Amino acid sequence: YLPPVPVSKVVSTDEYVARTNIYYHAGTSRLLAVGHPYFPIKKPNNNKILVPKVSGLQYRVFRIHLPDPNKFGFPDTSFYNPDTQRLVWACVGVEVGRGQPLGVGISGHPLLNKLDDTENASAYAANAGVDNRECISMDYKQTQLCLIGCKPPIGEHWGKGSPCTNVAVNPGDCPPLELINTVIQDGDMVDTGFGAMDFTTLQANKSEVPLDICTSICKYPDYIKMVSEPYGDSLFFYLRREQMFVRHLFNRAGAVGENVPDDLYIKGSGSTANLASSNYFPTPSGSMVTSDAQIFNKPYWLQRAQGHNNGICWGNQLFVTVVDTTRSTNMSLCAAISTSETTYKNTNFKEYLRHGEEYDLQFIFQLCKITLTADVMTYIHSMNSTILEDWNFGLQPPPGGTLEDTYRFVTSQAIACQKHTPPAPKEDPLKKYTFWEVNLKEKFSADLDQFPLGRKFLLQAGLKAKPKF
Amino acid sequence: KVVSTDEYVARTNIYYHAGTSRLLAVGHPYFPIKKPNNNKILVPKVSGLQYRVFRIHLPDPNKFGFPDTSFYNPDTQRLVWACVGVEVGRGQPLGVGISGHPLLNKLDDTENASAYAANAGVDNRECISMDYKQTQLCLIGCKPPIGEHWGKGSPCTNVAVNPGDCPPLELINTVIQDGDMVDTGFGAMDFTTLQANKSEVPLDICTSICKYPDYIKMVSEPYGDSLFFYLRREQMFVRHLFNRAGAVGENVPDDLYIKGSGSTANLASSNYFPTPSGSMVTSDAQIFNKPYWLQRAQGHNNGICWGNQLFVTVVDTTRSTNMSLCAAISTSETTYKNTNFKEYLRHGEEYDLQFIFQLCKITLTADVMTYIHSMNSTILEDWNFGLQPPPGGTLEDTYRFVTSQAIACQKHTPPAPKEDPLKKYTFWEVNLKEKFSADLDQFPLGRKFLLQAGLKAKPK
Amino acid sequence: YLPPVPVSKVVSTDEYVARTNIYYHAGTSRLLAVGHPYFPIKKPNNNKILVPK
Repeated sequence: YLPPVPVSKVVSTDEYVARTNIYYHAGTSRLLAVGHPYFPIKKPNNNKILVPKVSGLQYRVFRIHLPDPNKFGFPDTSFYNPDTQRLVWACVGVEVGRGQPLGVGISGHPLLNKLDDTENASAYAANAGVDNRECISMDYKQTQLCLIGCKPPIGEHWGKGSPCTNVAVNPGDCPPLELINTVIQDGDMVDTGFGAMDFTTLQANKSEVPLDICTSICKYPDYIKMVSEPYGDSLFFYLRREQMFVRHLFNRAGAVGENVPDDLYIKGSGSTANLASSNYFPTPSGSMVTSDAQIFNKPYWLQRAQGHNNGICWGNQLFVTVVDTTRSTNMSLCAAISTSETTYKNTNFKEYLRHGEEYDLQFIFQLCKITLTADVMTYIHSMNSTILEDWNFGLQPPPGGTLEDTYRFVTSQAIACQKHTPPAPKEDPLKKYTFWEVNLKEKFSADLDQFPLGRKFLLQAGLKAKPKF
Repeated sequence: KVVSTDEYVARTNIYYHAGTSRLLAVGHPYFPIKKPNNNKILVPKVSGLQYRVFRIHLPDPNKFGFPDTSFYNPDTQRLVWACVGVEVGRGQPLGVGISGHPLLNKLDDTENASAYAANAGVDNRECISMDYKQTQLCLIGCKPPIGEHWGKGSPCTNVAVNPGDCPPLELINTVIQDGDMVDTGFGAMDFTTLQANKSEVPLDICTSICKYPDYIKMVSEPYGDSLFFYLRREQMFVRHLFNRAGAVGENVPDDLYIKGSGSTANLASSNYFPTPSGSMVTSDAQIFNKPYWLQRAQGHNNGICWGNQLFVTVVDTTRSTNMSLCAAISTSETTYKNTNFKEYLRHGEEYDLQFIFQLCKITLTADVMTYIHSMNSTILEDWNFGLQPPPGGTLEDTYRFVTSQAIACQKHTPPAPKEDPLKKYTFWEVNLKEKFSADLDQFPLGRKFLLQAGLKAKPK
Repeated sequence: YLPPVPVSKVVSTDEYVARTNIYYHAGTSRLLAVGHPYFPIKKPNNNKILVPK
């Protein structure tokens, strides 16, 4: 059993693609965002947000549009036929600026299910009352990551599905679990070390974790399935560093789901008449932060990636996703409602919390062309045909079929006839999925020398750009 | 006089690969679920602390005949895989579990006391949890893993043994399986056997025998095929210092010391146990999920593999975190009460494997027909040139039975589908057979090697 | 669009500059400073600083 030949066995893009002599760059001025860490702000009666909830622990999603090269002429355009061929951008090198002085922020919760210290106890604990929840906080696991590719990052999380039907679920049963892939959206939350899942559905208490994550589903990237892709065009590249260690050890307090079989221990008495809660959970503790482990503010250079794409960005479209813990510092300020009285009082001062956010992007690019034959056309048409649309061969145009001449009938609409609304803006299927946006379309330049970053590109390849006089 | 495999070995030029789907895995930290009256388990306790062991199931290469069969005689030789290469998927962000016991024998701290302790209530057991030795490992080779661990020795009849005496002492050396007990270094053994108390330890570690490799004897295989490879890494030390409280085994000679009185008359705990501290973690500490390689190994085996069959094992602390649920049997009431919340747990688990391989071809001489036959004959069992021409032509049909006069009534004989001898040993199993295929162009990884190869990538 | 040619070049200094054979050095003797960390010192009635912070 071979069994047959045709596969067709996806190939290295670098086969048919050709690299040009020309490079460009453009970059944003910069980006900044302000928001409150813990919850968003809205008018109490209204649903309209007064202030957006923002914190470092929110993921960042950057979508970047490029103008069509093939709209864009050249100083000398003769070197190719624009008819028989196309032009496509390629991404050689990338940078992430981050400017904040580095420092750690933090979160907590006013009410948290807890028993007491498990580390050292002179005597057995007390009786469980109602609601012993306390106000305690902790630091999240320190982390850095970066993500690059033309297809959105694929997330995964734990989640609840439908139990197979034999036993009718009664209230209080253990809901079965499901592993679920999904697209990644902005504002979503890093793991705290509690794992990607839905607290909202799976945690009823709503008090089991600090605020920020209670609402949403923390998610985490699966390199496997992602990297698994046949085209690899999800992500062609990435880096990561993170670390954690223990600090404290506590107990849940609540109704016991199940008791250990006795045979695993021996009956107590008196103080030991009853068994304390079995539960335990750690308190994650971030560590010493260093300037070194910083992965940013340093250039990157790509040639070969695990995927067959080499820096190809189809559809003038490009994705970057990055998350940092290091700048999480939260400044806190105070306003005085009364400036007169000279006796200090806790009454006079309201408190507010805001968090700074600092990004920048600068992207190298390379220029490339594509010859057309059928095998060509075929091969693409297999991969993603939508791509074709924005290109023009030729169209197909329709060997794939034609519209039957929509009915246009002259009516004031006051005639007894139906509505008609002139159609078709939508170019993005993913418009369902919101996230942070930037447009570059205008910013390109053809001379590296003028930019801080680029000259390194030169330096890496040397080669005086020819400023002689 | 064992020799390298590759003495006789005859290579191919040719390679295939497979990689799993992945690993779907989960389950409860502490103990498995079953109907209370019953022994029938609802749901497994699942832990990292359960030893992590997986094993290989593959087609005979000789099964596939070739577009070009030409190059060899199937008969005058055999045709035998080698492993070229290996990779594990390991995907979870890394995590912390942690534990201890709700009852514990302890007296108290050592370090800090302003005064000697008070009197001992009986059954003073307490609830504390701990961390662990911080560790990963990976284990690579074809013969069964076997852990060696303590035992209670054999009391000979010389000393008449007295109620409560010391069990004599042993190291036990015994086959490894999946889902077995990591140590924190509390001794490689079963207290459940070897500790009366049953109040001494983390529940989980109450269960069963801590186990740890024997390189040395696995080092000591004649062929070194249990594994030809592994890696081993960890970090830890102690956190705190705490006294047990229990009836005296034995006491200290006075000459070693001086005498107190009153308060000071009375014995300070000789029961002394530390409280460990497992450390911080880092990305860089990750050993996982990276191109994994050999050529030469300590053993004669190089990729020398049998039954189309191999054993795989690895362990990691790093991800040990679970997560629980707060189950509100009533959502109705809007005012808070601890009442309403049951709690459940499982530990979700994940992996994958992608591995590169070669085949090799083997002609036949006595050495061949013997040295391994010598070494082990089980493969030529699997081959047909083990011979055995038999006798035995004839018998008699007699029919029919149903006639109700009675000729002896008959045959029992499925009897021996049984082939895995060690089959009663029970542990994880992975059949791979038909996942193989040619080109790493298609296969997400070892084209890593193919670039590590290089070689021109071939046209279209 | 096509990008126009309305620009200069701003150039590496090493273009027009010329390096010589000669070198020199000088350095301070040393610097010394003393002060109070937490606040500056001044005469209570005056605004004139008694000690620099």
